[PDB]
Amino acid sequence: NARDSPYGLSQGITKKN
Amino acid sequence: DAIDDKTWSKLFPSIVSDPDRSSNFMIRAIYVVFSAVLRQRNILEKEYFSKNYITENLSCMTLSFKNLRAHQIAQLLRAAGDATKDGFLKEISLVVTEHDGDVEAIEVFSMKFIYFENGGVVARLSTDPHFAELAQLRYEGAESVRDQMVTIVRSVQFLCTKVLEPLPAEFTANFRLKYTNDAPSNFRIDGFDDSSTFYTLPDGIQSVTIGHLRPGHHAAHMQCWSKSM
Repeated sequence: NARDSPYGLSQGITKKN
Repeated sequence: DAIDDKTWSKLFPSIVSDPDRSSNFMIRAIYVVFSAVLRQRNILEKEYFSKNYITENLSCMTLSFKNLRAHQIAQLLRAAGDATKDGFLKEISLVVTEHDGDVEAIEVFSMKFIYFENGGVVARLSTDPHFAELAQLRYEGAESVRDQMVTIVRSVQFLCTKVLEPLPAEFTANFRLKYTNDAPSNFRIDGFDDSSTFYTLPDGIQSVTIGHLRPGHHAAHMQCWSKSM
């Protein structure tokens, strides 16, 4: 499958306070 | 040309001249450096990390493989680092944002790469600022590489502990990478989903150069953009 952009994002690490 | 150090051989290859070990060093570099940042900026708790040494006089905190969540993150970097083998990884960056997951960042730790055609002298393309400077940088042997690593890590620790203001109590940090132009369109790194946006920087943000890496056939340049400066 073709790729639209040259970018790749991972799962986030969040903190809430 | 190799490194004469047992402490060093615990984390990195003693040899960094040939294309495969040059790529291997970068893989270990990504892992070590970004682990240090995650700890030093307190994005993960100390439990995720284990104490390691680069040299006898220098300690760093590396993501522990015994913590399952830290092991998952370690594989993100391992997978990212693997794209350096065939020259498909342009930039990998730790991006800190207020909300998950905006385009505009608060804090960015960036590692940009440059590859070399053959023999490790000529820049490759693979692309199209510091690109110019980094391309002119020449391999000076493994001892120069060890110093570069030591420098980067001392600087990361110093930057995070004595220069930067602590991160806000609420944020979201994720790894965002950019594929080179050489990369196939079918090429995706395991753990990194497609996206139309990379990351952007506020106009007033301050940047500082953390360090460089120049093994046999690769080149890395690491910076830091943060409002915390």
